[PDB]
Amino acid sequence: PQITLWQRPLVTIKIGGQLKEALLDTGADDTVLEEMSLPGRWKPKMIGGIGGFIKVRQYDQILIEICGHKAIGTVLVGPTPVNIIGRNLLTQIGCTLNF
Amino acid sequence: PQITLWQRPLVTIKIGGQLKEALLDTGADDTVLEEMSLPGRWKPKMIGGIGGFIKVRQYDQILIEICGHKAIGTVLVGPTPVNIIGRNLLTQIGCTLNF
Ligand SMILES: Nc1ccc(S(=O)(=O)N(Cc2ccccc2)[C@H]2CNC[C@@H]2N(Cc2ccccc2)S(=O)(=O)c2ccc(N)cc2)cc1
Ligand SMILES: [Cl-]
Ligand SMILES: [Cl-]
Ligand SMILES: [Cl-]
Repeated sequence: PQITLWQRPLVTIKIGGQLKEALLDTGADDTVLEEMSLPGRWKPKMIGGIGGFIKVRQYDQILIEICGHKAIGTVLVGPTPVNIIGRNLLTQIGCTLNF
Repeated sequence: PQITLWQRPLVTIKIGGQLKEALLDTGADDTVLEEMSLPGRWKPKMIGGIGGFIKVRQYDQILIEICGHKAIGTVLVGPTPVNIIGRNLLTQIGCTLNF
């Protein structure tokens, strides 16, 4: 698709068999989802937002579909304001900025 | 331009006679820059994300140049750890997400 930015670029994702809404965020280096259950072991990770750094859970090599496009990569889980697809998976689906 | 997301989409902007580096951020509703002076009236606002919220000053109808493209819009100024170009200005330069 070509997605304009007059509104938030919210899209449907699928992870763990579940559909969710997430924001395509080119400012986010890393994908971060709201609290949920994922398989395997996790590792600690700090991410920095506008108000400082917080600790989230890092799960690697997670299958996730984004607007119908398949990805497998790192998914962080924590108290994000909204589900966010960050540059690590936007690159995988071949997303670019254009003007 | 077509901008890759392998790295942070950092561009040069010109605002208030100043050259600055800023992130093209599709997750940001608003443009938010580190502390600087801008002309005209302003009013306070709070913006937030992971880490919490910060207080900023809101200036309207500010002229900014982004990668050579001129635009007009609201700029927020405050203690952000990164200069952010948000959707309110990305729309004006014709910026889209594409995959
Ligand atoms: N990996 C990663 C890093 C940071 C974050 S975040 O700070 O939560 N976050 C997501 C978000 C917050 C609020 C609403 C919608 C999206 C950031 C990332 N893009 C937009 C948002 N921001 C830009 C940013 C902040 C820190 C580092 C790099 C960029 S922001 O400053 O919080 C912001 C929030 C609200 C408005 N109006 C304008 C700007 C999330 C994941
Ligand atoms: Cl990854
Ligand atoms: Cl505006
Ligand atoms: Cl348009």
